[PDB]
Order: sequence, then C-alpha cells, then structure tokens
Amino acid sequence: SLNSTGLAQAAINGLNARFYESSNARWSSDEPWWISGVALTMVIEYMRRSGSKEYLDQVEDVIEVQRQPLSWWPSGEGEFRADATDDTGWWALAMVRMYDLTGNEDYLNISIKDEAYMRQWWTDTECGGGLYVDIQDLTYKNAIANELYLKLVASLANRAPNATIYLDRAQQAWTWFLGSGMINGVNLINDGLARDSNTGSCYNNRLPVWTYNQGVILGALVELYHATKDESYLLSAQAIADAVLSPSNGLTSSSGVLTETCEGSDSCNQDQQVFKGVFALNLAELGDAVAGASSDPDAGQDYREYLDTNMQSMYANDRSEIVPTLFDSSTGDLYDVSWSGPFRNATMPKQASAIGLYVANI
Ligand SMILES: OC[C@H]1O[C@H](O[C@@H]2[C@H](O)[C@@H](OC[C@H]3O[C@H](O)[C@@H](O)[C@@H](O)[C@@H]3O)O[C@H](CO)[C@H]2O)[C@@H](O)[C@@H](O)[C@@H]1O
Repeated sequence: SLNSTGLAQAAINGLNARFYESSNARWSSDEPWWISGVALTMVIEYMRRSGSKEYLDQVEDVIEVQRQPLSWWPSGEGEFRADATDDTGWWALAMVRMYDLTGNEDYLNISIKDEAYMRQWWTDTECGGGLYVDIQDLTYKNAIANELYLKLVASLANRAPNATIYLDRAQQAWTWFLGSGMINGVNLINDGLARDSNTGSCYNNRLPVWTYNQGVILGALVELYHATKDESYLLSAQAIADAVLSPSNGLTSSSGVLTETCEGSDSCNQDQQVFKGVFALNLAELGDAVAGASSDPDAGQDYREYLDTNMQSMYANDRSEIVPTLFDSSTGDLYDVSWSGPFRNATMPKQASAIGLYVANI
C-alpha cells in the first residue's frame, strides 16, 4: 500500500523545491557543507535503486561546482578535499555511488584522491591507529571519520585498480576500530576516543551513541565481505544492527521507531537531524547483503521489517506536503526530525534523512 519509490521521489522533489540553490549548485548554503554531500548520496542512491535518472543532470551540476577548491580550504585543492576528514569522507562515498550508478571512471578517481587525502592524518603514534577529524587541530580521533574512511578503503578494494593495497588498508582499519574500544558492551559505538593524560592510551569517551555511527560501519563491513566473502564481517555488522533494533538499548522506541537520542529533549542540531537516514540506508545495504549470502528466504527479514515499520510511521506522523501556487507548481513532501513525533518544521538535514529511509525501502 506504500510505494517507497514514489515517496522517495516526492521527498527528493520537496528537498529541491525548498532547499536546492541553482545559483550555487548546492542545497542550503546556511547548512553544513557536508550535509549537501549526504543529500547527493541519497539522490544518487534513489536513482541507483529505482533505475531512474531524473536528477542525473542536477547531480552532475552539484558535482562539478563542489569539485572546485573550497573557499574555506584552498590547500585541499578541490576534489572534495576539505578541512575535515569526515567532510571529505561523505563526498568520497557519494562518489563511490556516482561511480556505481554511471560507471564513469571520473567519479572513482575522486574517491581515490579522497582516500589518499584522508590517509594523510592516519597515525599509528596515537591510539595505535585511526585518523583525526579536525585537520587543523589534530585532537580528536572520533567514530564517524574512521567509519567513513573504513568504508572508503573497503569500497575501493572492490572497485579501484590496486585493490590489494586497499584491502590490506581496510582489513587493518577494521582491526583498529574493533580494538579501539569504541564498540561498547552492547555492541554500540560511542562518539569517539579520549586519550590518557599520563599513559597516552586511548579509551571510549562515553559520548552519546549516535545513529549514523551505527550505520556507516555496517556499509563498511558489507563491502569488507564482498571483497573477502568472509561472512564473519556480516555477523559483526548484524551484531551492531541487532543492538540498534533492541529497544532495551534506547535507539528503537516501544513502537519500533528509530529515535535519535536528542529527539526527546528536542535538541537535535543541524548535524543530528540527518543522522537517522544515513543509518537506514546503510541498514538496507546490510539486509541486501545478508539475504544474498544465505538461501533462507527470511534472511534479512528483520532489517527489512524495521525499515518498513519506520517508513509507515514517518509517512503517517512526520509528513507534510507543499502548497502549490498559480506560479509554483512544485509538488512533493516535507519531513521533520522525529520519525514518530509531529511535523513542525522542515530543514534540509531533516529532509535528507527522510529521503534516506524511503530509499532504504526501494
Ligand atoms: O567530560 C565530558 C566528557 O569528556 C571527555 O570527552 C572529550 C571529547 O570526547 C573529545 O572531543 C574533542 C574535543 O576537544 C576539545 O577539547 C573540546 O573543547 C571539544 O570542542 C572537542 O569536541 O575530546 C576529548 C578526547 O575524547 C575528551 O576529553 C570524555 O572522556 C568523558 O570524560 C566525558 O564524556
């Protein structure tokens, strides 16, 4: 009764009608630049899963303009190399998807440049590995920057020419992530690592458990399996996803609705408004991998059911439509942060996360 393809296209059109800036080939310049890359990922993935190409022209426009040297980080020399390794990671993975959609080697080359760039801040001398997120300061090895990097080298191991060096890098990277301690006692991932003032050893800093730090790692473990056929990577990804699905861990509501930790206090900032959809998309990649690796028809049924349960809740309770005019005949759908709570406002990060859930069900 619910077409995930029709509703994704409607949410994409709502994203464009309210937040796309033709003058700047970017969505919402008042919102973080990296969230435009998350948005590009969702539009690229919609097209990759629905066989459609309606936004291909728009996507290429964004790519060409955001390719250029960033005004706030000229030293990066463009090609999405920014002042933060996670900012670069989001665009790099969007280019892996651009390559998956079009087959154009140009986008794969961007991802290779981005990996070499991010690897510049991998050090074995602190925490025994991992990279920093703050390229200027180098004081925080967190979860998202390392998850993004891990999925980049894992992705290149399946696509890039010198796959071997990327497979060795991805295997050594997952090993570091596993032993870092960021995966806690319930198989969830806190925000990052803290470092001992005296001993220099690193530990889980017990900062909040964000939804997207439970998703990007799933995509990485999926790609790590497609490059090794070692189902052990899938089982690790299933442990993380299963913990997100358990309501005892606080991320899944009693209704079965994914709930960001900030939604209760209504303090979800521009970053946190987009987290959920990144997880959903990555969970759909896990569910797809689990069902293909096993003959059981029920393989990945829980992950599919979860995405379906969350999509109907976001549709019924979180949706709003745009008012068409005699001048603007633009149509689509708008969405708020709470996939169960009421629609009050729509922001571009909230919109990108909604698109991600619909695309996760295509
Ligand atoms: O005491 C509160 C928490 O303190 C530690 O958490 C921090 C942060 O996790 C981490 O983020 C880097 C941080 O650097 C600046 O000093 C700070 O001003 C901020 O802008 C920036 O995000 O810094 C260190 C490294 O993890 C760490 O001290 C936890 O260890 C824990 O004690 C508490 O949860």
